This record gives sequence, C-alpha cells and structure tokens, in this order.
Amino acid sequence: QKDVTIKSDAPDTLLLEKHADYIASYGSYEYCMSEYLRMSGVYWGLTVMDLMGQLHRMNKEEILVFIKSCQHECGGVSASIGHDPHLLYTLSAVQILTLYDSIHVINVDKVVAYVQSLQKEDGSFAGDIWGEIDTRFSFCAVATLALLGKLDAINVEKAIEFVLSCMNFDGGFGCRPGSESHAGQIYCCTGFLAITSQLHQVNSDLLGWWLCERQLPSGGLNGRPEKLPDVCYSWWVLASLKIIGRLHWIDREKLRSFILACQDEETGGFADRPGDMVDPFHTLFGIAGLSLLGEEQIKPVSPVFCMPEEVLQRVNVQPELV
Amino acid sequence: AKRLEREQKLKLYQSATQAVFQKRQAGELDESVLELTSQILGANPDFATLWNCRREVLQHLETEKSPEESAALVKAELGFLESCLRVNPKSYGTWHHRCWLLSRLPEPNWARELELCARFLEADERNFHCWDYRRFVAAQAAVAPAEELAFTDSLITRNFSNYSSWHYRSCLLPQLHPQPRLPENVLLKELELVQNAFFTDPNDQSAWFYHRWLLGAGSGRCELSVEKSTVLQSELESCKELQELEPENKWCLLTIILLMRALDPLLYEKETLQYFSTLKAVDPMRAAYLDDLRSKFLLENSVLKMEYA
Ligand SMILES: CCCCCCCCCCC(=O)N[C@@H](Cc1cnc[nH]1)C(=O)N[C@@H](Cc1c[nH]cn1)C(=O)N[C@@H](Cc1ccc(O)cc1)C(=O)N(C)CCc1ccccn1
Ligand SMILES: [Ca+2]
Ligand SMILES: [Zn+2]
Repeated sequence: QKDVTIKSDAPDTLLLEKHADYIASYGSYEYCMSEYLRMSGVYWGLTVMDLMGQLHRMNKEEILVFIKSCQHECGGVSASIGHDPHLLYTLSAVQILTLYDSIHVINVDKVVAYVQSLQKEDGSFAGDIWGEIDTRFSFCAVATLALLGKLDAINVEKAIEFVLSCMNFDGGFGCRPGSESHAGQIYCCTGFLAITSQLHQVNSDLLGWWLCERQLPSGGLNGRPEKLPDVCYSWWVLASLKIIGRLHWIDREKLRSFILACQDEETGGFADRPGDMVDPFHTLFGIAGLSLLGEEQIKPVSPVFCMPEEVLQRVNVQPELV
Repeated sequence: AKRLEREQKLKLYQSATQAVFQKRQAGELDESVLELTSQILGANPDFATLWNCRREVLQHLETEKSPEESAALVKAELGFLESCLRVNPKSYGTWHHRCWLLSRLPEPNWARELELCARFLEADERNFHCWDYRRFVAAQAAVAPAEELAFTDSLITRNFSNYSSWHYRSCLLPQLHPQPRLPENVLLKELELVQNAFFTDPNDQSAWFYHRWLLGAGSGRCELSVEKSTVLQSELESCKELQELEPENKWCLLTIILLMRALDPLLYEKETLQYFSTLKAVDPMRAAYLDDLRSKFLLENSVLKMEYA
C-alpha cells in the first residue's frame, strides 16, 4: 500500500548530458556536511561518470593525491584527511584506484594487513577498531581484497560461516545473526557469496521471491516490506537479483519508468523519489540500475562491484553469478 | 534566516569540528571535546570520527578520575545518547556507541535498557536498529527466549507493522525447540496465530511471508498427520472464502497454490494451474516469477508421476 504516485509530467527520457554536467560541477553546504563520507562521495561521482563515458572530466591527479593522504599508518583509509580509517572508505578508495588503474598509489600490503586485522574469531568483520559488526563489513573486506588479488589473506571459510548464520526465514540476510532481512544487507551478502564462490548456498527461488516483491505498483522498489520505494533500491535489489540469476522477476519497464521519474530535469541528478532533491549517491544508483536493466547509452555495470564491467575485465576479477 | 542561519549553522559546525581536530592532535582528551562533539553529533550522528573522539576522551578520563566522577560521566553519556536517539533513531553510529558504552560498565542496568527498547519500539515497531539493540541487551542480561516470545505476541496483537515481530519469532521458536524445522504441535499453534493475523487483515503481507515459511517448516505431504491434513484443508477453504471477499488479494491466491502443493501436488494439478492463471491477472508484475514457479511445480509433478510403479 505505501507507495508513490508518479505525476503524468515526470521525466520519461534519460538525460545523460544533464547528469554528467551535474556530477562534473558538484562541489564547485551538504558538501561540507558530508566531508565525513567524502571518499565514498568521490567513488559515487567517478563511477557514475565512467558508466556515462565521462570520467575524463574529473580530476584524476587531484584524487590520487587525496587518496594517498587518507591512508593511515595502520593501512586503513579514512573518508577524508584527518578522519579515522574505516572499511567502508578503504573499499571506496580501492574501487577508485581500480577505476584509475592506480592501486600502487597506496600501500597495498598495509591495506591487506588492515583488512585481515578486523576479522573476528567467528569470521565476522568489524568496521574499524571500535568493533561494530555488520555483514556490510564482510562484503567490504572481501571486495577490497578481491580487487587487490588478496582474498586468501583472510579466513574465508569462517567468513562464509558467519554470513550464512545471518540468513533468515525469508531467504534474506540482516546485519548480524538474528537481524531482519533488508535489501542493503542482502546485496552485501549475495555480493560476498559471489566473491567467495558460495552462491549455491542461497535459496535463489525464495530470496528472489522476496526481492521481486519489493516492486510496488509505482514500479519502484523498497528495501523491505511495507516501506516506501527509493531509487537506490534499483541498485540494492536489482544487483542482488542479478547475482542470483532472477533479474527477470521484476517488471523492467515499470522500474525503468520509475527510475527516469526520479531525475531532476533542470539540475540533472537523481533523487530518492520523484520530485525530491537530487544527490550524487542516488545519481550513481539510478544510472547503475538502468545499466542492469540494459540501457544502451550506459556501460555495463558489475552487479557485485558497482563499477563498469570493463574495469573488472581489466583486473580479471569477475565472479561467476547464478 | 532560512538561507542565512543556514550559513550560521554551517560555520558553527565547521568551527567546532575544526576545534575538535586541533584538540585531538594536541592530545587534549578532555570535557571540552565532549562539549564540542555534543554540538555536532546531535545534527550529524553519522560522523563516526567524532564518536571515536568521544570514546577516546571517555577512556582517558576513566584513568584519571574518581570512580564517582567516572560514574557521573557515564550517566551524562547515557542521557546524551538518549537525546540523540530521540532526534535520529536510525543512526548506526549512535546505537553503536550505546552498545560500546554498556558493554564496558561495571554494573549495567539491563532492565532499564530493555525498557528503552520497548519505548522506541512503540514509536517505530520496524526500527531494526532498536530490535538488534534489544537482542544485544537480551543476550547480556540472559533473558530467556520464552519471555521474548511473550513480548512479540503483545506486539503482533496490539497493532500491525509486524514484519519485525514475526521475524523475531522465527528466530526465537527454534531456540525453544533447538535441534542440530519445528515440532508439529508448535507449528500447529503458529499456523493458528498467523491464520488469525491474515484473516484479521488480509493486506498484512508479513503474516503471508511467515505462513509460507511455516508451510515449509514441517512434515512432507505423504507424511501429513490427520490433524495437519485437516488443518491445511481448513486453511485452503478459508483462503477460498477470503478470495471471494478480496478478489484483488494476491497473497491469498498464492497461498491457495502453496497449500495445494502442501496437500497433494498431483491431485490438485488442475486447480493449481487455474490458480496460476488467476494470480497472474491479479499480480501482473510478478508474471515471470509465477511462470518460473509454475514451471518448477510442473517439473516436480513429472518426477512424481514417473515415481509411479
Ligand atoms: C556501492 C558498492 C559497494 C558499497 C557497499 C558498502 C555498503 C553498502 C550498504 C548497503 C545499504 O545499506 N544500502 C542502502 C539501504 C537504504 C536505502 N535507503 C535507506 N536505507 C544505503 O546505502 N543506505 C545509505 C543511506 C540512505 C540511502 N538512501 C537514503 N538514505 C547508507 O547507509 N549509506 C552509507 C553506506 C555506503 C558507503 C559506501 C557506498 O559506496 C555505499 C553506501 C554511506 O553512504 N556512508 C558514507 C556511510 C556513513 C553514512 C551512513 C548513513 C548515512 C550517511 N552516511
Ligand atoms: Ca580530467
Ligand atoms: Zn536511497
């Protein structure tokens, strides 16, 4: 029942030139308020540009210097200079470096030692030294290591055992053992199991059902029952469905129309819902969702890594899906 | 003011953040840092580095303060956290800090923490951060699963928004009946409770999801007892009644199909096929899922027909 109603005058064509302009100009208030996530913001902007064939409009040399300055003595990478290292921003940094074929700008051996150090006895990962445990971090750890060619650095069976202990009655996955299923965590856990070659442990028909039931009459996807749709679920939900070989279980035309309706025709960018304020986060996940759905003006995107497939082909890191 | 005090807030944030980082680099782990961060974290609780600062400050002060001074600091921190949660109840950073804090206390008051969770869950029964925090508290206080099961019942019965409650039951029930797939008497009682819910509100998708699980949690069909056989047949007729009252209700159509599968796939093959047609008309966005399900069932029926002597 909770849903949006799309206005008859919502955008209905893809505005690639406006979105590239929006990102290329971005950060030239919520920007200073968001310095605490700056590394991820940069990853969103760069990746959406590259999917649109416009990466060259961004400042490579400036970003490489910034990344090097955000690596701490422990090997971990922070969101911004002087902030504390975290697995979230270490992943964003490695994703950025992979896009730029510049991994050796940072100390890879220390990144690896940082990731290794955060794994717990039960196979879980903490986000940083303060000990928060989330399957988001199991994904961050294995994705970082896969991009670096160092997955063998962690205890992979124990990591699998922990993720699997987070599987629920409905076929999904939550934060931690006992936590309710949520699309964000499902994306993280299916991506993890792709990376570690364990997709046969997923109940693809049951989870695929739960995921396709995220699609509301508006065409948008929510992240769990009885919530409002948000265009970023075009990523979390669709990528998971693609990992598990069930992307055809949603109505692609309806979802495409919802995603287009979230564009701001005057500023460029995508918002969480039609008519809302845009941001670079929803711009990436809108465009990436469209790419999953097969939009010809956008490069094919990796459902596991949320980076152009051509980049992953380059590093030879392409997990088999269902 | 709107687009003026905008810049006032930003400059205050910029300036305070500024000061926190200077003090930190200076090694000044003091109450001034707690004052500065309280200013920032209430508005932006996802600024993790500043929660980290507060922990560093508290850790340092613990070493250099009387037990009574340390106790006062802890109580002020609990109050700060509670004020932050009121403003933003879905911040990972805030809930984490509370857990970090409670985990380190000499004599934590876990019953007060469970009551905090009840209050938050009255305001948003789907707040998964609060449900996870409750599970943490319950484990620390060794609260028994049966009491947590009593809690979920009250929640499911007093109003809807129940997916988080049903989820929690699916985790608690196997703990009361722990095995290296529920006992039949438990399953029968759960089927009764969920049938109650979805007939009481046929639009309650949470009860249908949980019921699908129940229908797989048990016997095997050639293994149906006469009581379970009878109960599943009763559910089937009750769903047909509902379908009459709510002919746009797709959950009840799906559930009819699943019940027939649970009862006897081959005997109900014709009706199952009829129901797929009806369900696809009613829930067109799921047509591809429904066709794959039907294909899976038809293949299973082939395997069953071939098993014939
Ligand atoms: C993209 C490639 C890999 C990245 C994987 C790492 C974690 C992914 C998390 C999955 C997830 O939680 N997805 C959603 C769920 C949601 C959607 N709507 C509400 N919840 C999600 O990402 N939520 C956002 C917040 C949001 C989205 N829409 C409205 N609000 C979120 O929690 N974002 C975090 C995590 C993140 C980090 C890097 C990245 O590439 C993608 C996500 C975030 O952006 N940061 C910077 C962490 C600090 C933070 C947390 C919450 C809010 C603000 N900042
Ligand atoms: Ca350039
Ligand atoms: Zn979103």
